[PDB]
Amino acid sequence: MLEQPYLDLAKKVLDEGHFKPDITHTGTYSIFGHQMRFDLSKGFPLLTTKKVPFGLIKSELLWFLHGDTNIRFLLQHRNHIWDEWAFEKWVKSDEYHGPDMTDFGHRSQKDPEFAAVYHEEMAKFDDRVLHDDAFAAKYGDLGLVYGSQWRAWHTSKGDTIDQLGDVIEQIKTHPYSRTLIVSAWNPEDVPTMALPPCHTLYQFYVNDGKLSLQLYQRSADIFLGVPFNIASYALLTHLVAHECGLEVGEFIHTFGDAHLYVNHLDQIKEQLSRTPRPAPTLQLNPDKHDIFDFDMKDIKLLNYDPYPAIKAPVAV
Amino acid sequence: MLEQPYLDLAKKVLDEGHFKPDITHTGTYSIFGHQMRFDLSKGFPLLTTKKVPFGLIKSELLWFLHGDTNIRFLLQHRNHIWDEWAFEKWVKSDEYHGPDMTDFGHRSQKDPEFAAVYHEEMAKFDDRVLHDDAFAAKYGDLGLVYGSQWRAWHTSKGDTIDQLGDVIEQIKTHPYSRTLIVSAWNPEDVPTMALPPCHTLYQFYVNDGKLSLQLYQRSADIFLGVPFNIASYALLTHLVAHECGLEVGEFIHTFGDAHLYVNHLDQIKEQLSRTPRPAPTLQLNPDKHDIFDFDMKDIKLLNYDPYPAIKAPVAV
Ligand SMILES: O=c1ccn([C@H]2C[C@H](O)[C@@H](COP(=O)(O)O)O2)c(=O)[nH]1
Ligand SMILES: O=c1ccn([C@H]2C[C@H](O)[C@@H](COP(=O)(O)O)O2)c(=O)[nH]1
Ligand SMILES: [K+]
Ligand SMILES: [K+]
Repeated sequence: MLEQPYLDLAKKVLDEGHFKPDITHTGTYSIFGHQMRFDLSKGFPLLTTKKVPFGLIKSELLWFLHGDTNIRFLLQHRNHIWDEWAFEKWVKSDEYHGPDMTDFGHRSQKDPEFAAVYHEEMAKFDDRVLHDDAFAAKYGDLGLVYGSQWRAWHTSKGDTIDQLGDVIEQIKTHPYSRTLIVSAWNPEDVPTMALPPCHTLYQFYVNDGKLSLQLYQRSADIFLGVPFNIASYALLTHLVAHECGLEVGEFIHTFGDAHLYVNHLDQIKEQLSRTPRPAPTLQLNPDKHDIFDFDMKDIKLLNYDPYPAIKAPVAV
Repeated sequence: MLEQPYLDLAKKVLDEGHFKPDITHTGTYSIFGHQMRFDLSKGFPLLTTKKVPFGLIKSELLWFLHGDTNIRFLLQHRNHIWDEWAFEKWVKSDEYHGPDMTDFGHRSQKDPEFAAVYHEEMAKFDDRVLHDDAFAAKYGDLGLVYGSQWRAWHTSKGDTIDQLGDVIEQIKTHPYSRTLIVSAWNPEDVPTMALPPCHTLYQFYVNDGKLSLQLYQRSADIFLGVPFNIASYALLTHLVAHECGLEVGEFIHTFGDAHLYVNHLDQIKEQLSRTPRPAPTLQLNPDKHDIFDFDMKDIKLLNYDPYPAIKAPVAV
């Protein structure tokens, strides 16, 4: 089965990952240096042993594609993946007139009462971003995110580089180029960033008219993050291949530090007892080919019949 | 004694059940409309007048709980309860290259030679499911079983409903809800199903911090099926109450057509001559509370000292 590589990764970490403590000491078992590969000709690698909200990866990807870095687009599609990073700034500012909200993501978990005040301040925030263009342009704009790194890489000459756009062009004119790389790691920004890019860089490759992609991920949460990550870049490979008129190749996922948070031990073990089902099939709108102008309705997934969703504590 | 209700049921059917013929005419004595109730505060209702393999009900329940519908999990725990339903499809297919196997469950009993060929084809099948992920995903998946009905009820909108999960949530937030019901009867599937759900539906109820459960069973084999059925739902009541932090209430078993196969007449009479012993006590792992991630070791039974096991012909 297609998802086997991910299940194998889980096993290896379980019985070979060594205990390493991270910033918050949730605790992790980890390995360093790993590579899985998925053949997109067999099916889309969306985990079947656990339901994964594809809508969330579809809108988040489009968000990056448009070179957007403003939360508003996400909220318009009910995608609250990036909220806390934006909300963080709204709290740590001059106009914020409310409860402390300091260490919210942590205090909430350790307090069923704070989880409510925080839940509301967040709700109000999301609303203001959704209707106050000025508030949106100020607290909704994340600035340095994948959308701007991929498509608005700032140069020392005050200009902007559309890395993705250019590479898709180089794919069409120079298919056998060994320099078809998009990077999200900028040394001058990384040391100030709240969250330096996890998905450091990716390289495209063409052969026999098939397009493959390799992704180097410097850090990965195996239980929570990876299932989203696999689908995201498997989707990109399909889209970029749609625009370039190529047939799908392989998705190679390379890992630096792949870890399993000690608090997700039983959820993963449970998932492992599950037997994979046949993979779903993706279907991209044939009439539209400018992937930059793609919409939610343009990407269609089929025959995805997963197991129940597993609930786990987002380590922090 | 706790199990008395079951013994009373046996008596009533013996001297009041009327002869009704079923599909295969094994023959049955039956009544329609019956209700027994067990107070789980007195002990776990596992029959003592006849040894019942608790391991089988424990793994079969967990199987449902995980929303699993693939035989493989069962075999991994030596549970061959669901085999024949899966094996049936393996035989009635295109890849099957072996003996007829038609009407196997019947021909076997009427032929000590077929019971051997069938016994082997079955053995090979169980092995392939245990090691061939592709074979497992194809012939091991039962599809419409309690695991998927309870936790993956398919909607007309191509989505899935986690009935159990949602109800456990409603129990925690709305304890006095009169709509805490999980149903396994879907009118659009029932007419095609090989075996429409026996355990039609069950309702939870909270009062005085105690959780009770009522189970409506449309059909029940009194000698063979019922002892397994009582324990199964008495176990569920304990688990769901463990997650919800409630104390145990009662298990109410409601029957539609409760029958005794004419071929089990002497085995039940024999069992009736037996005097019940004190009921065993259940003990759930205190550290783990997410019943969906429970394991065989998490559920412990104590002081179960039954009489010898009674052997009877599984009517077919
Ligand atoms: O889509 C994502 C985003 C993040 N991470 C995880 C990796 C780490 O668990 C944490 C980031 O920690 P640092 O590497 O920044 O220290 O988030 C993923 O696996 N997938
Ligand atoms: O755990 C179970 C499963 C099935 N049955 C019995 C009820 C009937 O004897 C037979 C099903 O017959 P129908 O109701 O489908 O016709 O299996 C039980 O009592 N307990
Ligand atoms: K770089
Ligand atoms: K129903």
